[PDB]
Amino acid sequence: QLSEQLAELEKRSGGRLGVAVLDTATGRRIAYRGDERFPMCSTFKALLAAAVLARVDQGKERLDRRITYGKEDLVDYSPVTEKHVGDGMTVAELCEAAITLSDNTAANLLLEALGGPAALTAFLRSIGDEVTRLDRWEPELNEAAPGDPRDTTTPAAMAATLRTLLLGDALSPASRQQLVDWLVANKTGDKRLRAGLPADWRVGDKTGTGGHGTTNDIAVIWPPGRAPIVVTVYLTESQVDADARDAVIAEVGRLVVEAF
Repeated sequence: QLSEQLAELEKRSGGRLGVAVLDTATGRRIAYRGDERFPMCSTFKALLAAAVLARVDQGKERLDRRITYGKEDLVDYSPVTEKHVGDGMTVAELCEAAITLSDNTAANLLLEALGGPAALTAFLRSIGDEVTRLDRWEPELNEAAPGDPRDTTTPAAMAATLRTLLLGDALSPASRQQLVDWLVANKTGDKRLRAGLPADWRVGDKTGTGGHGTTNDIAVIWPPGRAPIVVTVYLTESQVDADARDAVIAEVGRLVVEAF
């Protein structure tokens, strides 16, 4: 039934909609275009922060290490990093900026510390994700051209990878909890999945927005009294306006509430 409702929603969206719902209470998975590729845009930043924390767990990085940079490093939409060209920022501060405000420069600085898009992709392969790929830096990775496999995931692969990192044991308990805290404190997602959920549901999410009418949101959700549910939502090639695309993702949130 959720599957059939998602197909009707896709018609309303004017584009191509991909959704995966992974219920950790039961291991049940629901998907719509779950194995098709979609542009990640800034949803990749959640994976990026995870890869940095994996290095912290191994003793190869420190949360309090300070990274310095200049005006020449700034790309557009850098609300936090632009305020600190003078003093630099710690690794923790960059993770938080990248997740909670989608700071683009913070993402590039963290990517450079990792070894670049190829290093992030290699980390994903090492944890069993054979599908997701990062190829470019900010801001070009948000092009979101139809038929281009660069910088894409599938809704099912992204949901499995999030489950492993956020809820499994690939990260240490301190790293998992810190990453979840950053997602819960996200400031950019109020009009998307969150708009479709009751106030008492705990939700951590990361949005993405890009070219060709692309609007995404990935989330881990704890309904009251329950084990959590991972939801990934990718919408692209959409011909309705940006506010209507947000409303589409909020309606996916409402469908999930009805279903669980």
